[PDB]
Amino acid sequence: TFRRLWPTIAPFKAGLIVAGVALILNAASDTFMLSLLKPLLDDGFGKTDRSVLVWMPLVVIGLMILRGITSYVSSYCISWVSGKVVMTMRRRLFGHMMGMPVSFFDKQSTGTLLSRITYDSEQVASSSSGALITVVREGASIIGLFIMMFYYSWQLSIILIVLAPIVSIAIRVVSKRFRNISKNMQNTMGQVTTSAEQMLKGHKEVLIFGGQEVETKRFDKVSNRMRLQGMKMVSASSISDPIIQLIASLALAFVLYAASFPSVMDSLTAGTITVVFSSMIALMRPLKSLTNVNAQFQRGMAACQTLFTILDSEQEKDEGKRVIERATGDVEFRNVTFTYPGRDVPALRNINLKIPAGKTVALVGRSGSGKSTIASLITRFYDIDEGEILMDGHDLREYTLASLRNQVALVSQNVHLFNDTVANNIAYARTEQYSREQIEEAARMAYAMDFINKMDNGLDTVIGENGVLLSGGQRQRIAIARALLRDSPILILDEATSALDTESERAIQAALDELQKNRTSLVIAHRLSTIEKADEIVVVEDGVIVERGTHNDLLEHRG
Amino acid sequence: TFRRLWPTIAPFKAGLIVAGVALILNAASDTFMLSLLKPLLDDGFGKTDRSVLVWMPLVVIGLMILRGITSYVSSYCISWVSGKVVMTMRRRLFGHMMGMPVSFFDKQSTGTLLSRITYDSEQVASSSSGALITVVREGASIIGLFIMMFYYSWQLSIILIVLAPIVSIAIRVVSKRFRNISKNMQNTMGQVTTSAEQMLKGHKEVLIFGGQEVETKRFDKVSNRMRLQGMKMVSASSISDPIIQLIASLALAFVLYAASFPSVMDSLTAGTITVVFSSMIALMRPLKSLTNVNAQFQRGMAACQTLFTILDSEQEKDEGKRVIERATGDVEFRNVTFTYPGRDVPALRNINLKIPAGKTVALVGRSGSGKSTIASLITRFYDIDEGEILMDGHDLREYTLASLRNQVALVSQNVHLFNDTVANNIAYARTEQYSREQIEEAARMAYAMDFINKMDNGLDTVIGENGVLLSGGQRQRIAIARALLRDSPILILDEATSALDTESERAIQAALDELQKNRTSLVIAHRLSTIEKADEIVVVEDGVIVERGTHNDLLEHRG
Repeated sequence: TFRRLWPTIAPFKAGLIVAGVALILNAASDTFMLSLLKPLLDDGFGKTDRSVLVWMPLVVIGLMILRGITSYVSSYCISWVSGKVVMTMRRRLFGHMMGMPVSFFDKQSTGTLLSRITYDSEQVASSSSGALITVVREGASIIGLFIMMFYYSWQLSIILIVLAPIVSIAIRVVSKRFRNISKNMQNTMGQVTTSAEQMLKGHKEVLIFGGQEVETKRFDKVSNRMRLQGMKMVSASSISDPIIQLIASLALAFVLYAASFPSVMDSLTAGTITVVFSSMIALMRPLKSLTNVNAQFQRGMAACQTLFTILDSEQEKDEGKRVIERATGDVEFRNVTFTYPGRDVPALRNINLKIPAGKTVALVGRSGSGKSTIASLITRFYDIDEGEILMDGHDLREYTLASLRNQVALVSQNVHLFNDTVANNIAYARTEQYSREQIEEAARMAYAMDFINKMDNGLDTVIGENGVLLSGGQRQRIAIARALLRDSPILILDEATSALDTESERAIQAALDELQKNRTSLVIAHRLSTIEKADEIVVVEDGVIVERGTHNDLLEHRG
Repeated sequence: TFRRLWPTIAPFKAGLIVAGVALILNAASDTFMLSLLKPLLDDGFGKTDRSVLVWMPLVVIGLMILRGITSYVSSYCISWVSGKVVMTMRRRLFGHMMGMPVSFFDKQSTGTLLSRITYDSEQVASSSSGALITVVREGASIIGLFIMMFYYSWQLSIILIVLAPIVSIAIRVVSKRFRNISKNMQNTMGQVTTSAEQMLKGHKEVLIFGGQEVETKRFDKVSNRMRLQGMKMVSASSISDPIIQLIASLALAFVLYAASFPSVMDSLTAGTITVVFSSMIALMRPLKSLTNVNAQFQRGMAACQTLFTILDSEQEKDEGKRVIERATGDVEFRNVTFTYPGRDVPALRNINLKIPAGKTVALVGRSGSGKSTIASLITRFYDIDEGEILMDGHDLREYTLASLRNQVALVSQNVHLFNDTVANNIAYARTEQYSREQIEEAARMAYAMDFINKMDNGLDTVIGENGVLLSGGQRQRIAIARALLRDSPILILDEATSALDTESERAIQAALDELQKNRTSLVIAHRLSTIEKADEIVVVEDGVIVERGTHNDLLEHRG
């Protein structure tokens, strides 16, 4: 559809104006070097022996150099525009693809968003610039060749002028029919594609009931209608072209029949008719692509709408005003009722959970009904429907988002590490605020000094590209060292650690002893020792607090 | 890298030797339709004549009819070899790909499995058949046009054949340099795509930190590098074209200077010189492709080499011959030593564990070591390293794989449903052995009658993905109904989720109680009522049996 896109190319228009003087030159050079077909035959190899046959070959050489150099300039400057738009679109999306809440990143898409940064944004300028190369370097060949016709042989050019709309709407209708057939058949191809994934995700339960022979018997019928539909796909694709040339041949027939009548004879020399009937052979490529511009200018921008919607899809709400510096004060929950987006069950009911300042609450129960969510409302990953989450006597909504998240530090075995150095992975963000010395002492206080110094460079190894690929407990330890460097006043540990820890449980426990000597800890917990050590165990499941009592009374219910 | 695919393509030779004569004809028809230029510019508009102008258009149609319907035949009858060789690869793979053990599916190759059936296989005949299209058509166009030039003008055709290798090797070397550049540029683009994926995947941690201006800056830098390497992509791609046309223009000047170098030359009429030159403007299309045949045919079979490897990978071993009808006898684990495939850390220690006849033994402890693992070896998913597993006085190596897994019916929350109808979903691979009345009895006995009837078509409805869709508890119901349909003596059952139940758990426990009144059961325990309703308990965690005693002594450990 007609669109805007233009502010994103406006400062990069000096490369597009050069694409208005380097692609017209391309058609001008493949036309003028088709205009040399009349001196070469009429005068060169006809009337005269030579002395125009020696002027011409240098002029061809020069004419192709003119094509080639300006073809390179065209394909370079159009690509410069397409690169400083693809770059400008990827960056603007990525700046908008980090302000959106966690709601959109889960559920809605997992890997599509790399398609909408790598593939879909590549196709914005790979099929809209291809629709601007075509509309000039083959959209000017039409004008140049028609000017050739009018200049050389005007009298038969009128009939081909009447002819072009006819050939044009013929291309349009056959292309429309082919597009219709392919568009109907591709979805049915996709269904039989999903059949294989059904049979291949479930190697278990296809193998546990001995259904291999039956599944092959059915996949026979699936492959058959996979291939019989691609048959009609390729047949419809390859029946258009022959029809296209057939109609174009029907022209070379009409103009040739017109060339039989005496009226036109005596007005065409040896070179003129050749320039003409060569120009026609040439007209069949540009036209074929000029009427297909709306098949690329549309499809490219039709795909571009997907990334133009996420660009305007609303970010995560930031109406906060107060920049909390440090919140060692009490954490409180007040009638906190919340539902996950795209669901219906109220995950949390009316809940009150007064955390003491510096004491750790243990959240027992693996049913996962309001368990994992309870920290998410603190981090504001998912927002709050009803209630009030008091931090230092104000709701989280009042505080600024950045300051809020600065206070809390999510520490879990499944902490995702980055492509940087280990030292800056620890001191990620505010790299000027924290020196290397403080990072090293934090690694000491985390019992993580070993895992950093064990490596070759030690201080600044690459952690990204599986330089060490630290294990789950080790990533837990690097996350602790992150927290100790940050001194995050409120901690939330998921504590998904369930694998055996060869004194990395001792490391973890001494670590959280440091983390919870001061600073709060709303810890989802599995390790029963720390749970018993928790000062106020609060098992919370089924949307409500099951109990607010320590392990002296946790044996009630599951225990 | 030479063929081999010939056995799989051989019986569909009728389409190949029809496409071969429907492409040599296609080349010869163009060739003959340029040859026709000489009558039109030597006999028609040279010496005055109209008789050679009335039949001309007619022999341009019929020649164009010949191209058109010959191109259609070639594109169809070559798609009939490229259809029955992409299909014959998919069937043979998927019939072999259900043979390889579940070890290969999990964490060795999981998401690429669909690609090597859908994507890769199509590129084994979409670019190796392109060789046959562009080594017969455009490979015979060269021969036809050279024959034309010999028939018309030997004097410059000899030097044309002298230069043809020069243009050809020039194209080869320039394309080689382009390919070499593009390989490294592709590598860089992929690496930076992974860098972006790192940022996006960790959005939870990339929010809980302070502020995303640092990561926006890094993304700006690496997007700049993407664009700066796309610059080199396009530059290498667009130096090739102008270089090829420039060299060919060197010949479009060498022969033209030879046309004036001796007094012998210039004896070529307007028709002959037009036929020759035009023939040359033409040769510049087939050559560009004949020199790049190995660029596609070796980018063809090379992918088919991967498909040949996955075709020739070792399917799961079956050597036993005892076709057990029913595992009534007790089953024993005896000092089983085994580790997960792809990994070398041992998972199972020497364990002596017997299943009593018609009774159940449960597994406790969420360490994940030897509970989901030990559930697999009874079904012979991963074979033992050492330590015989005994069923009814025999061993796993002794039994037939199909008969061995016939016994074990697996019930789990993560059970996957085939996209067939429910009547064959329950009785899958057993359609002839069961009557429909039996599945209605099985549905009401399993208490799945509610889920069956609540659907619109109900008894005969569709159930899988791309169907009516179901929830996890209903998946447990369809699985217990699956098991209840006759043979399930050695029950392996998940019971690992403990999802909330709206009296569903009463139905699950009652149905599995009916199924366990006879028939043995190994249950991973999450619901402790079944632990209480257990003949024996063997808490398995930290890689070994910890206590093979009932719930009277289980509370000594975690509980």
